[PDB]
Amino acid sequence: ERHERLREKMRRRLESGDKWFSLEFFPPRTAEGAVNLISRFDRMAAGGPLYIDVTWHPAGDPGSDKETSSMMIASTAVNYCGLETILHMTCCRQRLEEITGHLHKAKQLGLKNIMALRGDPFNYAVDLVKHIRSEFGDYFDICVAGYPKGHPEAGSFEADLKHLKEKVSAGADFIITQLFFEADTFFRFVKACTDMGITCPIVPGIFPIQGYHSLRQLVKLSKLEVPQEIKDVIEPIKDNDAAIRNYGIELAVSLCQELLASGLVPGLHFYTLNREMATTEVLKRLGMWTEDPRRPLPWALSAHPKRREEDVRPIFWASRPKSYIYRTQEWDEFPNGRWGNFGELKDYYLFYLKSKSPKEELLKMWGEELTSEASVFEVFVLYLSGEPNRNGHKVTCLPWNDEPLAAETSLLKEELLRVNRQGILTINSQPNINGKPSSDPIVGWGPSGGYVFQKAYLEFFTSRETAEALLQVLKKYELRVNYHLVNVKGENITNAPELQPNAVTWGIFPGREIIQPTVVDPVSFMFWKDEAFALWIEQWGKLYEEESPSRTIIQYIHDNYFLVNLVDNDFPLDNCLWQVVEDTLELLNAENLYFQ
Amino acid sequence: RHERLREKMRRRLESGDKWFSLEFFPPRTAEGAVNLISRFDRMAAGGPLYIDVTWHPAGDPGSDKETSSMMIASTAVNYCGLETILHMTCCRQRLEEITGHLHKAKQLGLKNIMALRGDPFNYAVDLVKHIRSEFGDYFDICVAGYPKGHPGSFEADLKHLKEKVSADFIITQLFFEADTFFRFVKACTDMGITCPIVPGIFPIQGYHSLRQLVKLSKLEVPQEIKDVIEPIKDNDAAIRNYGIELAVSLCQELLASGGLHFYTLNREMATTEVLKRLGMWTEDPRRPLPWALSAHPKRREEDVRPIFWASRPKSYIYRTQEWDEFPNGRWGNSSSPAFGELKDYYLFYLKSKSPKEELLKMWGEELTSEASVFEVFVLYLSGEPNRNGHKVTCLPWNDEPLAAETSLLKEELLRVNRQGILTINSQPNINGKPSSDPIVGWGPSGGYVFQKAYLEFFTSRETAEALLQVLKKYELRVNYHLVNVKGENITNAPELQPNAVTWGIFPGREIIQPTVVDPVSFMFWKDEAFALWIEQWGKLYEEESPSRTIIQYIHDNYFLVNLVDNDFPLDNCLWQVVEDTLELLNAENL
Ligand SMILES: Cc1cc2nc3c(=O)[nH]c(=O)nc-3n(C[C@H](O)[C@H](O)[C@H](O)COP(=O)(O)OP(=O)(O)OC[C@H]3O[C@@H](n4cnc5c(N)ncnc54)[C@H](O)[C@@H]3O)c2cc1C
Ligand SMILES: Cc1cc2nc3c(=O)[nH]c(=O)nc-3n(C[C@H](O)[C@H](O)[C@H](O)COP(=O)(O)OP(=O)(O)OC[C@H]3O[C@@H](n4cnc5c(N)ncnc54)[C@H](O)[C@@H]3O)c2cc1C
Ligand SMILES: Nc1ncnc2c1ncn2[C@@H]1O[C@H](CSCC[C@H](N)C(=O)O)[C@@H](O)[C@H]1O
Ligand SMILES: Nc1ncnc2c1ncn2[C@@H]1O[C@H](CSCC[C@H](N)C(=O)O)[C@@H](O)[C@H]1O
Repeated sequence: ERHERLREKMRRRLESGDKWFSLEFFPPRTAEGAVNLISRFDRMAAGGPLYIDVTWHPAGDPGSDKETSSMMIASTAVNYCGLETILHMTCCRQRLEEITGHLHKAKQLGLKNIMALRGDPFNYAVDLVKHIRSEFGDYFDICVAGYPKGHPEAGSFEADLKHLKEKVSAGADFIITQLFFEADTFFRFVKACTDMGITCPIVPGIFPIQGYHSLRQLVKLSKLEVPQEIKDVIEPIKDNDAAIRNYGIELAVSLCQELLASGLVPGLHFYTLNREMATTEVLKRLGMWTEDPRRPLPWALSAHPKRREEDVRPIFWASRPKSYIYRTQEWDEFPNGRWGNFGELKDYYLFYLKSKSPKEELLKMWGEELTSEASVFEVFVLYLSGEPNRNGHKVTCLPWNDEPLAAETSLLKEELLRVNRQGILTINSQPNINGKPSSDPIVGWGPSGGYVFQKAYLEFFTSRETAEALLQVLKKYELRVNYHLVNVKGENITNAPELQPNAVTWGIFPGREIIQPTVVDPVSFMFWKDEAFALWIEQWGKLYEEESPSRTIIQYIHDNYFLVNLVDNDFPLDNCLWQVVEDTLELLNAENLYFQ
Repeated sequence: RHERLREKMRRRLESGDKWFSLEFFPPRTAEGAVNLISRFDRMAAGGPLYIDVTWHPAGDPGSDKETSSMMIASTAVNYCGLETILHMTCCRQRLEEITGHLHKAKQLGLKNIMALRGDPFNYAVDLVKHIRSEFGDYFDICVAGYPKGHPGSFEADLKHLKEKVSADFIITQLFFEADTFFRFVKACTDMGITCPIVPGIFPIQGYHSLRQLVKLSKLEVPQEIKDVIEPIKDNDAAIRNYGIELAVSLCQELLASGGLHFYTLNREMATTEVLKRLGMWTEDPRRPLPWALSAHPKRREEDVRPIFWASRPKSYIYRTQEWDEFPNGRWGNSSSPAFGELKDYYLFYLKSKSPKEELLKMWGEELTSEASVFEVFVLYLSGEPNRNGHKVTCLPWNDEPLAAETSLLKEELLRVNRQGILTINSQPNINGKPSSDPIVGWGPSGGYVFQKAYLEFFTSRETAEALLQVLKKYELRVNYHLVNVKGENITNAPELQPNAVTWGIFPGREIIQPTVVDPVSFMFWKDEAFALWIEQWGKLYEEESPSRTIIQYIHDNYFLVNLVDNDFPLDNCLWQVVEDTLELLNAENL
């Protein structure tokens, strides 16, 4: 589409006449708050914001690597959520060495939009604008604050304008305003700027009333008075937050509609206070929320500036995209179009092998004690089925899979239960698909109006005895199935032709060239299996004492099982991988007449 | 298999393989230069291994004249995709001169040079020397051999021949006696040269052929064979039939009991009949892509092209020859350079195969209205003769016969061409047939091939206007591009990016999408597409004539247009697009 500077996107929708919206957020003070905020990021991205924001305050150690910092929240938005992101930054109580350090760190992590702020008790925001330009040149897009009714500390309202003028002239690209109550206020302010010679975009900020706290909040945020009109309607319902928010919505809709109708406003900046409901309904009533949102690819896109060309990945990190980005982040270029057109996969320190969950919860799910390998088989079975284990606990994750199953796995639940129950322990799979509509709600992706294709895939740990039987069976399948077996020692075998990669998901779209975003690559597989095997020990086996029978079992599996991936090349035909497994079970059991 | 001639030599014959060979002489006349390129294209059908062009300083072989040895062989590689050996001789020529010739050989893409003494500071020997110093290895230089031998005595000459192995192989003279050079085989193993031997073969095709055998071979045909040609009448056709039969038998035990290098003499018939008779002539192979791979080394990675030059492959090579790198994978991510212009429509290797007298009979020695022109398009597609008994072999745009896939939509094409939709390119839609399909297959076996339906055609300004209306209700399904000779165009191609219209899915591999429809490339193509009206058809007629006027009027006013149906799993809707356009051009009102 368009992978261009924010201010390039903005003047495009300008000329185009398309109105847009943005969302402002604040870094939470606890991890659980941080975790939930990122979930909201993902839910509200579906609306199509031009951009989102993360505020900045020095009481919150905002430049640090703490998970709750403005810097790490912004960085998550860009690198994991794929969003165009604006990092706010204030220069009250800061020296040159501090600010320059923060700017370098944001550049490394992929940020590329700064809002230059003074902050409240380097003396004025303009010093930060002029400084970003001299020290980083034009690398960053920069925006700056404006005040429709004048800044409080300013003497003349007229003088505040002249100041604004100078910081915009120092090197800013657009203005975001403080909240207001009457469209007419924005309008005069705009004509004051227009008459001053300020020529950049001025985005109005909108603050939705979302309950009773909103009144005290917006006066703290802005130092404006709340009008008796709003006050008189709200004080009768002072204790009914639900009813208040429908009035906030009516007010916001009416205001924005009077702004949008202006034509002198290109977009809308919402102060969300990290809450979803009210802001989404205001935008939907306006017609600015995306009607039929599509996932762009089967995996989520990064917004890092270096990584704009990537549109194909190996399938092996599908449940661990954070590990993939980490192991590839030193690369100079990324594959575009075909994988096989090659920098090495980087190695890893342990914090990526650790689980999120505490030890006591994992033990309740995976088992305080194991009595044999079959104890392990049932944990995978229960991960797939959803039923409770014999102590009453659902299995919500595996060392390889910390989220729930995608929708596509419902196409093959019973087949998967069958093989896990016989000791083929799966960690990745996908059904075959023969050109379903690209808008399909279970497997669709990419532009509307085209056709999506998948070859059936299966990946799994199994004992040496089973693998050895699998290889004999694979001879009848030599031309149809591609196969790769490897153990923790690195003994491996594969019929990948000249060790080339195999496309397994792809899409044909009207008016465009082909997109093949997922492949099975034998070279990548040999780096992936180093993690896959290590996760047995780092998340499961260490839950037990070194001399325990439960550890002996997990360690045994790690030292002996094979990792296996299988692809059925004949996507127009029924998935043949289930019959491959049944043929293996027969071969293993060929001397027992009770299974024939 | 895309490797050098040394690797391309030892790898086949060890693993139960034997190969062809064909030697040609550079022609003397322009008309002969075009005849020879055509004969290059035909006999390339015979799945040969390597081809060969002779050399002699009297014919200024290093020059740029179309008759020069080095141009013929440069054309063989660049425009015909044959792997070729350029002969080179050292007879009396300065140290600098041979160097300049060697510079041009590899530079023009030539890889297999053959060093030979020239019959009037070096003699036979100093061939590999000159080259080797600036040659490299496994580039495959080859040296001459005369089995029954001729000037010296075999003590030094026969010593000098297997001594010059240092040179991947050698070529042997005509063997008049069956297995006469067979004594050369084991004796050549005794010579100690670790390279293989390549044997000759020379046919009889006329009376004045016989004498030609004495002049080039400097040997005497056996008395027995002369006892059968003297009775062979002045009917060179007679003498010929006995020639191929003399041949097929000789090497028959020879191919096994012992590659066959056959001295064509720039003639096809005999050397071919012996080929399929010897069991070494492939007449229907699988195609690796919908279009033919260039033999040049710099186009190693080329695997996607615009659909617009499908009938004019050699023009595409000509207009792309200045490019440093070639598009791989997708077209649009290769940031292509500009196409070079085609200003010379009379290049011997791009001209039409038909002389002007033939084109007049098939296209009309006079034209009376625009409909005169429609009918010629219709006859080309149908195969039926015109009113004067002549089938239409070709069009300005299409100098060969239809591909097999067009039979899937012959009747549909006849309907639109009759109505003034003058087509020059098409393909059917294909929803996943086996890659080994005989009509539309290509690529590795055991996969699936796909096509979006395509249509490209000239039509009048009035028809184009009405087509635009009809397309308003196909906007989501049909991609379109229209343009006239002046350059006014309209397309709904999104962001002007290209559209993939043929692709395949193969076991254990990544996707291959060799054909696109690209709105940028289409602006360069249209210049060539329109110029063919005047250069091929219009200039058949006197400049002031009513015929030329009609062609001139079409060139100056019609639009060229291409259409794609994106919904490959559904029946082709391009035929309904046209019916609706022709409906809208009629005055019902109820
Ligand atoms: C959209 C928006 C986002 C915000 N985000 C944050 C955030 O993330 N974190 C945070 O802590 N605060 C934030 N703020 C608060 C903002 O910092 C305060 O309003 C602050 O008091 C003023 O900062 P400023 O960048 O507007 O400063 P300035 O532009 O420097 O204005 C401050 C005052 O100085 C005066 N002045 C300007 N230039 C000169 C000059 N050359 N000489 C003399 N006087 C001058 C102006 O008239 C004005 O009265 C935000 C405000 C807005 C509107
Ligand atoms: C397949 C083939 C293709 C040909 N193509 C051409 C062509 O394109 N143009 C053309 O003009 N002719 C061509 N000829 C003919 C060739 O040029 C003549 O045979 C020429 O007179 C020398 O051939 P040669 O390459 O064997 O020479 P050389 O290899 O130089 O001569 C070897 C012969 O001469 C003797 N000899 C010569 N010098 C020495 C020496 N210093 N020490 C020892 N022995 C020596 C050897 O004993 C041996 O008999 C071709 C011949 C063949 C078989
Ligand atoms: N333990 C397990 N066994 C089998 N499949 C699993 C699994 N855990 C997760 N999966 C499945 O593995 C898939 C990873 S996404 C697979 C590739 C994707 N269809 C694409 O186009 O790239 C999801 O479908 C997920 O539900
Ligand atoms: N005058 C004409 N009108 C319509 N089609 C024509 C034509 N002359 C030639 N053709 C057809 O146009 C096609 C050019 S080859 C088409 C490309 C092919 N689909 C691919 O995958 O690359 C041939 O099929 C040929 O037979």
